[PDB]
Amino acid sequence: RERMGHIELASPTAHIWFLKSLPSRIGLLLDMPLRDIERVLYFESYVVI
Amino acid sequence: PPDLRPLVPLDGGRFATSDLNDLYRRVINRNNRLKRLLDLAAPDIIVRNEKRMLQEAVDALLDNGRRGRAITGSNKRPLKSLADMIKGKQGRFRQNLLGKRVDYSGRSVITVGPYLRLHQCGLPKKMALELFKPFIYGKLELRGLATTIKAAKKMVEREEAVVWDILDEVIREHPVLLNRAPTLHRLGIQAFEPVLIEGKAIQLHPLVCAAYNADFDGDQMAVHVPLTLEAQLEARALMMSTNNILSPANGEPIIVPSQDVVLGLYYMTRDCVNAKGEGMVLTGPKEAERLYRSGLASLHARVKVRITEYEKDANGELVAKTSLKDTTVGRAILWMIVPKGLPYSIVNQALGKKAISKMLNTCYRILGLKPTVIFADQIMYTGFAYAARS
Amino acid sequence: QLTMSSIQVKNKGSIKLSNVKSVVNSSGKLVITS
Amino acid sequence: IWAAANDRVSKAMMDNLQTETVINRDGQEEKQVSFNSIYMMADSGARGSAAQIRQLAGMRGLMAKPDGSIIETPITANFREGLNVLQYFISTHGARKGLADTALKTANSGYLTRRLVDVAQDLVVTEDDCGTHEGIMMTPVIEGGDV
Amino acid sequence: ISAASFQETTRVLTEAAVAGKRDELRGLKENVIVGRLIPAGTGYAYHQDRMRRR
Amino acid sequence: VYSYTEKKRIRKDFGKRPQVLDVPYLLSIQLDSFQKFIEQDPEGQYGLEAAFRSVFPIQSYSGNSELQYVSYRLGEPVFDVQECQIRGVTYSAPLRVKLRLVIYEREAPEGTVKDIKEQEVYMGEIPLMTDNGTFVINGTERVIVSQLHRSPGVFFDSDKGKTHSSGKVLYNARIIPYRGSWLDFEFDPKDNLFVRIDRRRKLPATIILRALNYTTEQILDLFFEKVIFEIRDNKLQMELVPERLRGETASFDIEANGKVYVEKGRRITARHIRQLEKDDVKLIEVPVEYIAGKVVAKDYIDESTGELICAANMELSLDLLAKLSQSGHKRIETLFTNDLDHGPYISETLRVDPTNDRLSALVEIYRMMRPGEPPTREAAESLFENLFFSEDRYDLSAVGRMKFNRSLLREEIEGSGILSKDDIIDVMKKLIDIRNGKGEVDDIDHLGNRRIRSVGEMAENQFRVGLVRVERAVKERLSLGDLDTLMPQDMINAKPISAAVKEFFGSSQLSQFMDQNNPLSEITHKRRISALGPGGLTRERAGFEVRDVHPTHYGRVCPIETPEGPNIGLINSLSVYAQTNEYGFLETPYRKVTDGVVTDEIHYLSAIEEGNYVIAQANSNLDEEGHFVEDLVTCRSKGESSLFSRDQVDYMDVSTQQVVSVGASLIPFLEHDDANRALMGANMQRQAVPTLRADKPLVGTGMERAVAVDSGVTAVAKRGGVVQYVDASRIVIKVNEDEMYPGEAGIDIYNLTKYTRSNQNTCINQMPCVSLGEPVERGDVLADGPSTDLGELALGQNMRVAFMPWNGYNFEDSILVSERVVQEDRFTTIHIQELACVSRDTKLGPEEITADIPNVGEAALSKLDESGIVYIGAEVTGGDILVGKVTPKVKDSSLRVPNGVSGTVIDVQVFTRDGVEKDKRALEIEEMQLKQAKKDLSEELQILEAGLFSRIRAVLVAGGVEAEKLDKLPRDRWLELGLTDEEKQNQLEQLAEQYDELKHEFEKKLEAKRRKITQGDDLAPGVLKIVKVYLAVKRRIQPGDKMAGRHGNKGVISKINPIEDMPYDENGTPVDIVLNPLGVPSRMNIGQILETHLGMAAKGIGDKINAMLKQQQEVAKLREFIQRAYDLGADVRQKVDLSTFSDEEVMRLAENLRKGMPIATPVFDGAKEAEIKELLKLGDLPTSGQIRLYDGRTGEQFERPVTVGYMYMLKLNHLVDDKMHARSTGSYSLVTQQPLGGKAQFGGQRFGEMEVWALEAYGAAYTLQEMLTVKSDDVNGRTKMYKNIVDGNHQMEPGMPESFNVLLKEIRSLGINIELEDE
DNA sequence: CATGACGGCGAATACCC
RNA sequence: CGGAGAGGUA
DNA sequence: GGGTATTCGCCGTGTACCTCTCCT
Ligand SMILES: [Mg+2]
Repeated sequence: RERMGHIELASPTAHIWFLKSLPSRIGLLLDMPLRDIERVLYFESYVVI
Repeated sequence: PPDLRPLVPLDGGRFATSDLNDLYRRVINRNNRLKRLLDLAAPDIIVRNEKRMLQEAVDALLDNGRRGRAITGSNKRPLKSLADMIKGKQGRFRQNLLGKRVDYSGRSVITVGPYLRLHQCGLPKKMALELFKPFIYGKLELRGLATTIKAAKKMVEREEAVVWDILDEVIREHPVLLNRAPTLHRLGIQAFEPVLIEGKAIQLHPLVCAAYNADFDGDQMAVHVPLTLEAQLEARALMMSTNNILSPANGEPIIVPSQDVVLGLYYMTRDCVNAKGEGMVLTGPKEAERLYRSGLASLHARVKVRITEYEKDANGELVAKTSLKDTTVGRAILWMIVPKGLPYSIVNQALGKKAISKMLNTCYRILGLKPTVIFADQIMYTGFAYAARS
Repeated sequence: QLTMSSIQVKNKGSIKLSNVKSVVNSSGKLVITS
Repeated sequence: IWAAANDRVSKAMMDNLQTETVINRDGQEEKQVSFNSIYMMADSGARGSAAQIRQLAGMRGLMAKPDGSIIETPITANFREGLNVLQYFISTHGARKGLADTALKTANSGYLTRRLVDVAQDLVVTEDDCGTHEGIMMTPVIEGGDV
Repeated sequence: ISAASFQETTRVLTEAAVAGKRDELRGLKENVIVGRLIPAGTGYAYHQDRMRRR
Repeated sequence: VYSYTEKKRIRKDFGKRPQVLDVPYLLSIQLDSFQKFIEQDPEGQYGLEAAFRSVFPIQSYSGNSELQYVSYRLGEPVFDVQECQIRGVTYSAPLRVKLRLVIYEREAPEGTVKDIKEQEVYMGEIPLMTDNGTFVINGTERVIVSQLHRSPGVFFDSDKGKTHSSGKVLYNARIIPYRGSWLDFEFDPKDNLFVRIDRRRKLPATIILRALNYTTEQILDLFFEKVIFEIRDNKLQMELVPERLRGETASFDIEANGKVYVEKGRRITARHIRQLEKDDVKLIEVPVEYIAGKVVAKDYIDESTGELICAANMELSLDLLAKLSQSGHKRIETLFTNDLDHGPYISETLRVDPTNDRLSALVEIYRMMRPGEPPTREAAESLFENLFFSEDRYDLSAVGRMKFNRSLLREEIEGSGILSKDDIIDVMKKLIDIRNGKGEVDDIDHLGNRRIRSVGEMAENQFRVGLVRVERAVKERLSLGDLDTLMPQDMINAKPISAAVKEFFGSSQLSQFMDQNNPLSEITHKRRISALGPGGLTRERAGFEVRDVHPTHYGRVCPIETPEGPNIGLINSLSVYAQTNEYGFLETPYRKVTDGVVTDEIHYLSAIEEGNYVIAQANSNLDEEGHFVEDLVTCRSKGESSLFSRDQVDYMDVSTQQVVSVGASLIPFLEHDDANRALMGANMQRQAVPTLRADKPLVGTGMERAVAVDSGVTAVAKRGGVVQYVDASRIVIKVNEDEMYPGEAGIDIYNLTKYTRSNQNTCINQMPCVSLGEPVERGDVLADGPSTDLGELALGQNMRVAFMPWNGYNFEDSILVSERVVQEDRFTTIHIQELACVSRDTKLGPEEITADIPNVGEAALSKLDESGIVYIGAEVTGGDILVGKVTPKVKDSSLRVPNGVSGTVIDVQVFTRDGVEKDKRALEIEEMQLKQAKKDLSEELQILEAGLFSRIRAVLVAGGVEAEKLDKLPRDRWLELGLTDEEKQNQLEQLAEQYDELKHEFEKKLEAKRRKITQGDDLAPGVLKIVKVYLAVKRRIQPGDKMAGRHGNKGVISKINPIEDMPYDENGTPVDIVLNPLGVPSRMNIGQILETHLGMAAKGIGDKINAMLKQQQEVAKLREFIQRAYDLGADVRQKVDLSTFSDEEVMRLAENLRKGMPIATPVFDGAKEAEIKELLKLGDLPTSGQIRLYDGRTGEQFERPVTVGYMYMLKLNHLVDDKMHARSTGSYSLVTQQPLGGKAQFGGQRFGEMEVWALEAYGAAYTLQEMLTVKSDDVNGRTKMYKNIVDGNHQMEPGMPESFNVLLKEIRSLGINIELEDE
């Protein structure tokens, strides 16, 4: 009950707390609208990195 | 860690839904399938679909339902995620940190104990035997009546007379905390000296009932045992009912008599126009009590009584003044329980709830806590007795 | 325990006024301009 | 009109209930405070009020619809005489309203108490005297004629 | 800790994690949660010692 | 006239109003609802037949193959109710449905069938309702509570402001189908109609109209009236009807026959309009700029250019109108528009409306229904067709269509189940004209808008859900399966239907564990109506208005009986005479008043129709001819009460108990009790525990007999006859000759339930109330049930009670109880608990049940048998072993008696898995069961044989008398001897044929019964053996137990006073219970006082009769006194003539009355105070009801008279034995090491947030710390604290609580770094 | 799938320059 | 021995 | 380019205790 594990992720995944908990931390930091980041995050749009 | 998300067995051979391991299972499955569809390579559309559903699995595991629909288990009930572990009424903070279940605790239906003193409660001896059990074990080994823990446990289970003597010795001056839900203010928990009683119900002192907002139509109270010396002394010095006569909200007394006591004092202090024994002249309250008990004078008879009252001077000593008072037999009888230092006029009237509360407040302001507690107990006893006699 | 055109003095005493401006009146009875 | 009638009935009932007549030692008939049991219970303050006694022995009076409007015809009966079906059904509106009010307001009261406890949980008396010369000016609370 | 235990645990914890907030065990709720003596009443003097030694 | 059984004990009735309508069968709702469900309905309107016809036939995607339903039948249940309860299985019948598989010819003209397969298919088990309206699910008795839900149809509502700005009311309409999507229309703050399908994003309403293939011109025609501007040469003269111009100011000098009537600047009034009755001016010139604020209503084009000049719903501007006029257009369409009653909401919505044709509207609707999924024309058309226009996906029920048409003032009740274009258009029109101040919104809480679904309807709905789940699979099995020679059973799978039905009957919110404390609790549970459940409300969210007593609740819903707390106003009780109509709406009966005469014709009126009549109150005096004696009777008209003349009156209430429920109707002097305390008393009557001896209430209402009979807890004579045999377990009735059918023995056997536990572990015991040879009539009570006394509901005991304070022992509702009450076992109750010992398979080996248990002495195993199972009748106490079980590790897993549960073993049951060697205890139990079953098929056979022998004797001495052959020739020879037939034995050939059939019935099923007894009953997987032990305990009354009357007067016993200490009267008789007077005034439950007085009077009568019984007085004197007692009253309806009684009947009645004469006082037609004082005089008791009491302790007189009488007290199921609990240490939870919760788990008390706040307010820091750490999840701290306490060292060493570590780990798991710092 | 809760508040959206 | 539903007491 | 009014999604909604069934 004290030892934790880890899960290696094949792809980077966005933490839900820092995205949807208003105000969006990713949205505020990148100055993008939440809808835009969501479309990109849930695979509806592209971002010109 | 897995021991923080265990599997509860049902019907011996099978497990229910842990509701948290399922989300971990989904995340692991989706991650592995994504990684494998990244090795063999695939059309980018299905790769992106797998990446998206891995994202959905992770964001459901962290906070299920925050974005999109809430993933549902075997029943229609939403899955309870990691964020749900720590938030809300059932979350970790409010359910296990700000409040928790405790040992050395019990609960039972409360009944009235009209014979109790203000600092005492009536506690079932079975309940006390269960509650104070480690103390019983310690004392049994202390006089060598049980060599080992097992022998003491068997002795307590048999309920031998010597075990009841141990129980008598342990709780002599060890207070217990009585609580009634809801605990709206601090007087909802008070400390009392337990008195072993044969029944299964807890006996509560009448005067503290208003503090608990408690009555005897089905109410139940919880009892807790302060373990350490510091807790016992906090119970005696801070939470004991004798220290809680005043209200912290407004400073008014909160042990004020009500119902039967108020009715008894009012009836005994009422006067009648042609009551038996009217016009008598009495040497004092004792003669009034003798006349009432022998049936030679009515309780409401208007008489003249020699009353000796006491008043604090500037130095603070009690100067005595003796004079003939035009009063009733009942008022003279009630005067006997009044502590020295109060004017006789405080009882020389029909005494209602307001008047009785003013009497208690005056006693507290003039004479302090101890005379006030004694006077409150005497008032309760007298009120019950004369309400019964009325 | 919780739920859910003129002024006439009723007692005997002097009357004081604060934040007041007094001026001439037609009937001699003061009108408040403050 | 019905409120005035209720007041008259209440006054008559209380005047008849609060006094009894007694013969003096001189054979004269004298008035005194009544020894009626219910009057003693109310007067002592042990249990009951004038309003409840009025329902017991006067008239229950005007009732209100669930929307809050007062029903035109009051309950002229009292609990000693006994209500009829219509009067009892009318009174059930207020009884249900009060019970539901209590049941639903207890939660709001608990929520307010929790919020107050949190906002004030950390405040503790930590000093004997900070020496400040400021303060609030206390005066009696005055609203119209009464203080 | 107090704000998270009160309401809006997700938002409060997001604020604290992003800001990197440091919480002094100074109030009653904080010491109750970590099972320490409260800085009031009989424990008050205790915390005073804990302050003076530090 | 009274029957012989009624003569036993006649309750004196003080009721004065004649009874016109009998109280109906109190369980009619449940039985009728389920009967509708299961019985064959040829019409197919309702039930399983309707559920099949609504889904069948199922057709393939191609349609080449199909299934046709023919019929259904319900088979015989495998087990009856008792075996289902014993074995823990559902009492259900197999559903067997006749199906037909139609394969159609290929390359045929049309629908020709090549082959049809006729088969019978099993579609699962349908749980069956028992005789008393219950269900047996998994062996547990459950009640399906009826649900009060919004009726299907159209409902118009508004939010009175309180949404936006100030005072802006937004009207809306909701079409609620019984099945399908919900169609809503609403007004925005900008007065634009918007449409919402299924609470989705709001769209402009016009889209729906476009989706219905309505163009802009058609829409404007539908929702506006065309105004014309008919230009001849110039000046823009305008044709009008006068009624149009009323309401608004005059824009021009209106002219009448060439003479101006009103000039500009003067608003047109009513007199202005009425002056045009003889002034029929049609063409009126108007200013050109007046057209500026107008809207063109049609699409126009120039004659031949092909350039559309304008379209519909366009503002008409000066340039637009002028260049229109230069094109030669004679007239221009316009929309009539006002500001208060003809608002242009449709036109403005058209403006907002982004769609422009049917395709655009369909695409928009599909987009809204399917967010983010690409739209197709065919897909959009199919979705819109399926939304409201397909029978499979949308269904307005019959009640839905009825309510829909009624709300729209359509005179056709019957209609289709799907919406049409006219329906939607009419709904929009009514919403618009409600906005225009022409209609009124509907009342959501009105009982004409809320209907009742019961067990049958909900079972049918769940069955239909399962059936469509089968349909999805069978359609693809028929389409994509290359089927040949296959039978319809192959396609049908009963798993989804069975799953749905079991889910409904075991896990639904309305499938509730039956409250079985007493018969009243069963009746109330079977009669509750719940606003919760699927499609209803939630108790956390329900507001004040839905919880209130609505005026339409009168006579339909009890305004008194409702739960306290969160469920208040959401759970209701059906009224006594209330019933549902064919549409499920609650209706109540009324007497028709014709020509001022109150007739006996009874009409059941629903809430809607009741408000259209003037209905007289029940408390209205009539005469022998039925006319109202008074001239201004109180009546209810439209939800309000006032006074009317008798000719105005249309109806009258049938009874004074019409408004109350059964529990409220059981409260004597209910009209003298405050409604809150009446609610409490009605609720607590259901919590009364049946006592050792059932005791009738001295003061009742007359409803006790109805409750006792209708509850089904008693044995009621099916047919009349004479008691041929009787014993504590069985009654055998010899049926009268006029009630026997041809060829039967005429014997009725009633086997009584003996000492079986209820759902609340109370004792259910039936004991006979008839003697040997007694004559019985149909409907007579043969055996009393729990809490039943001679067929009368007997919830408690009659207690001599004094209202006086006794030294603080009755303080704050406390109750002082005399020790004589304890000695006489007045409130001693039997409680039966079931303990289960399960021997399973573990990884190591099977669990063994045996008497060989390690680490226990032989004394601890003396009560076990050789098998290791406790003997029947053994007296056991806490810790004693009932079933010895060893689990291999062996470890001691034996089932032990719970602590302080000392009781008697009264039953042991053994269930053994197939293939498992049953133990010798199981062998002997099986042998006992076999012997009892053989007796059942013989003793019943012997008694029926006796009845047949009596019948044959009676027939044979009728025309075929042969005295010699009765004794010289035995029975068997008659059956077969070879002789010529005649009238003597031809009739015997039909009556002894049934005798031979009992030779073919009882013996034939003997093998089946043996097979059932010896079969290894199926158990849970891994369960080797189950041993159920039943422990029966006598709970005696003690301090801490909860007592209550019927008036809300509840309390807890504080002391068991010795008899010599209790108050006593001048005759030395002590009282039983002392109650505080102070709880009467503020509570205002005055009935308990009156009952007390009446109770005394009742006892007084008995005290006289008993005296005459001890002095052995003549039957004449007892006749005189009892007649005087029954004749007392102010014109009571009851008439008892003792002259009709025989001397033996009078003596029996006097014997039954010697403990006090029962009194019936109906709830609003009860005994008056003067009648009570008269009865007190008859018993030589004071009229005041107050007597001189003496103090037992001292003998001294109490200074004032004390109200002494008899109150009917109940012991509630809140015993202090079940509630007292304590724990020092014990088990702990897994995730958090805090103690477990609950007495059953030996858990610790929760020290919640508010307790912590109290400790902080005290400053008790160390007490709080020890509660948080060493009394809790501080494992090391708690272990050290225990060791220190054992060592006499009361000092704690607190550490970190484990739950804080759990919180830290959980926050880590969220990818957040939270840690403690250095120091 | 459920379609009977609602008030308060801050971020985002739209309208109006 | 965790969750869900139902009911109940204060 | 800027301010303000409206819309939409999230947050919260009393404590303590007792009984039953059902749940990969
Ligand atoms: Mg209470």
